[PDB]
Amino acid sequence: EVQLVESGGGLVQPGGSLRLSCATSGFDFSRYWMSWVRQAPGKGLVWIGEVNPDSTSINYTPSLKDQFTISRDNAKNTLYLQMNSLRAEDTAVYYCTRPNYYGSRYHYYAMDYWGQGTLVTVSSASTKGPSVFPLAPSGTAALGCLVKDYFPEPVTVSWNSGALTSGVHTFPAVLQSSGLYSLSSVVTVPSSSLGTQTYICNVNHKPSNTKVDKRVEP
Amino acid sequence: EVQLVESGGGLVQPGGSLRLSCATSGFDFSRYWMSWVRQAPGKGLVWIGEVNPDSTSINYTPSLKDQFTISRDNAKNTLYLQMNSLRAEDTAVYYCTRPNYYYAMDYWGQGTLVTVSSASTKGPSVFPLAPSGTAALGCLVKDYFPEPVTVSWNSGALTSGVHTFPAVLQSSGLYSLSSVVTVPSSSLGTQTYICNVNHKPSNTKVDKRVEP
Amino acid sequence: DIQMTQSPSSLSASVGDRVTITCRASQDINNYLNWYQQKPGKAPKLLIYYTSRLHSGVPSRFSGSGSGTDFTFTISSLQPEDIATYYCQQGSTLPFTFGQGTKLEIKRTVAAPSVFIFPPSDEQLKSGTASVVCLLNNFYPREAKVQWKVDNALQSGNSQESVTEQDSKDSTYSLSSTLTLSKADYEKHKVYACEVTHQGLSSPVTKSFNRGE
Amino acid sequence: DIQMTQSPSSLSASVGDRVTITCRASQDINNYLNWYQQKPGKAPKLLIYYTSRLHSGVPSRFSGSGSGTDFTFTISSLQPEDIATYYCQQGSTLPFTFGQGTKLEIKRTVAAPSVFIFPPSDEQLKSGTASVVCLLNNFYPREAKVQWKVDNALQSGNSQESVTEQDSKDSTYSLSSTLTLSKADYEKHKVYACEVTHQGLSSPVTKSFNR
Ligand code: NA
Repeated sequence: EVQLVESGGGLVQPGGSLRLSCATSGFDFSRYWMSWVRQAPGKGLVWIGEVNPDSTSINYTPSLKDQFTISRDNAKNTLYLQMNSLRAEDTAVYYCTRPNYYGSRYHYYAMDYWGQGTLVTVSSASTKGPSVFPLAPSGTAALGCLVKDYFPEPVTVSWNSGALTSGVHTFPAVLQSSGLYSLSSVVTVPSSSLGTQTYICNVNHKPSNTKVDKRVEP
Repeated sequence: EVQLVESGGGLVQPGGSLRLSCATSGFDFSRYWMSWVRQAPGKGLVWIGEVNPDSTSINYTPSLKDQFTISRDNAKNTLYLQMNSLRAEDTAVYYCTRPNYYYAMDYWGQGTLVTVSSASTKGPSVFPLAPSGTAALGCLVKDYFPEPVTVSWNSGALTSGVHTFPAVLQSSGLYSLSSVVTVPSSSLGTQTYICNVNHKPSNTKVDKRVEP
Repeated sequence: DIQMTQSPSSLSASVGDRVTITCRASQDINNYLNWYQQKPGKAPKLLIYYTSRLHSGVPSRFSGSGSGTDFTFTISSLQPEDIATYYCQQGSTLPFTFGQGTKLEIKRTVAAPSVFIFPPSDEQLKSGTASVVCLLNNFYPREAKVQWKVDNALQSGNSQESVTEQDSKDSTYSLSSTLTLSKADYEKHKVYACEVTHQGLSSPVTKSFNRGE
Repeated sequence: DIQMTQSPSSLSASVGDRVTITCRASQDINNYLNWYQQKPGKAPKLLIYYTSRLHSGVPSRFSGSGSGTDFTFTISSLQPEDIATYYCQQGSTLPFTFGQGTKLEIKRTVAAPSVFIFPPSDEQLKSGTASVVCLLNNFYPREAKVQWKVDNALQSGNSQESVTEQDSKDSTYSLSSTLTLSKADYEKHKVYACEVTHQGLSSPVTKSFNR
């Protein structure tokens, strides 16, 4: 099946530049138009622009045509987004999409395939890796991990290298008064499984290249 | 115009009984069917029952027939609701209504709140909230039970700018609320501001002058 | 008993929107279906009777339709005064029954609060208690943060918030935060302040007084 | 730029309910209108294209209608997995534009939270800070009240909350409340508790620990 994976996201300073990539698999990339859509945190969807197979038609949302530049490498089956003079209002999740559903005489499509997105944070603040602390358990028991004082978002949390998925809740991060983020990841398990089963939370923070594997014990 | 005014609401111990009254004006009461409707706090409307002009027909919702007895007095233009052996699930605002068209309730009173609880009645303490283009002032209505308190400003002459907050249940199990009004700052020295607090369950009436 | 089911239970719409609410009866009620509006802190009020008939004095933007088991209530263009809970009611068979209600809320533009601070009254302090009140007047959206500060340092005491329902004229909220202290604790500090962070404020607003001034 | 306007912007409906969302275009776009579903924490997914055509794999409970300026998206029988933000999108003129979104929540029976308290780890105390965590697991409705008591003294301003989005399987919420204290302020007190108030609880539930 069609696969779209974006990279290049992270922290950039205001007025700064960044280049996003969207690696693709499962289709002849050379024969399709490609698009970029963005979503500011907790806000709506914004179409950035599109590029045809030839790169002879490159259309943009007018308010963004001055700082964004779309391009592709057909031999590498990769789509690009060059972002310049970035403002705080450009902080968003950036998605590459694959337009199709033509069969029309006119320039019309629906975006039938989207990638999972890459978050771009525009801030003058510095990167900081998290401190990971266990939330030790006391029928059903709850245990967790406290991922504290990191910048910027996101952090990814998995349990037992993806083996434990049910009863997992990874809370949205809250911005603390220090200017740094903090979150918790919890899981509910049988109280009988505590002193027998091993529980390890896997914390990843790509902006600071931090990888923590924390064993949670009662 | 048609006026429907309920009274008798307040604190009822579990297993206790109470009589509600709905005094009417602006219509020949003896020619109309009359009804009761209740609403539990933050919940939907529940039809209790109805009485016809000569009281030969008294209909109830089947699940509430043991808790309520509807009656009327055509000479006093008053509708009655006898509440028997009340449970905590009977805590609600009771409205008398006037059915019309031939099956709709075209007129409703403001309601009377009946609290079914083991606690005791306490009247509030009333305190001024004073200022020092737009100015704010108010009244703090503290430590009362049960609900509700009503607040008016300058005996009802002052309505614009008024915000009477919902009561909060304090750590003590007693309620507290505040009523505030925003006024032109150039009128602080000019006009007198008086909040009129009425706690019907304890029959407390307080008028506090709020001055800077 | 006939069970009445309303859909949605809750909705947010903007001023000028066409809003539609459905009602479903567990059995055929012909056209004996009524619609009530209950404004915040007020008694219900009849709008539509006999499925589609407007009651006297009811604005033209309100309409009703359907028959048998399915019924519709429409507001052709939403107004701030339409903030309320809407109930359907069947009048076909006894006992008369109501739907569970549809709470109608209004989406509008950001409005920053006006912030006020009130010290405890001399009458209150004489009784052994001190209540300090912070008022956030006429703001949108509902989300706000109030922080009590005593002598410029954060205060981790007993503070309770209360929020009004959306105003019928401007669709905004007002909030009160009350800090409760014993007279003895209230006298351990001089400057009392509440700090407000809201979407409509570029930087936080602080209102303060000096105990004894 | 054609402006897309959705109504309602938010709604709560029950499993089995027929749900209708409207979309209005600032000018005639014929049938060049698409509907997308964005499930919490995920990327949008195409549901409908050309006003009424279901994309491959989309359930038949979803449908679309309309023409020119006025459009409708319908869910014939609402399911817990339908919790999402729904977006309309015009594909008539450049730039392509989206509606502001319709956030759809599921109304279900009241479910009380399961409450758990967590003391600060020894490891974190070595850094000179203490974080006390109170977890409210799988409740409904979203409204819940967490009060922190430190030696039976109510706290304010020193805690932050975080609520998950509605669960796509059981329609519930989970909430985390974190009380941050300096190691000096934490070493001062013995009883830490979080008192929880919710519709599902007849009496407030308190979870406590001794330092
Ligand atoms: Na009963």
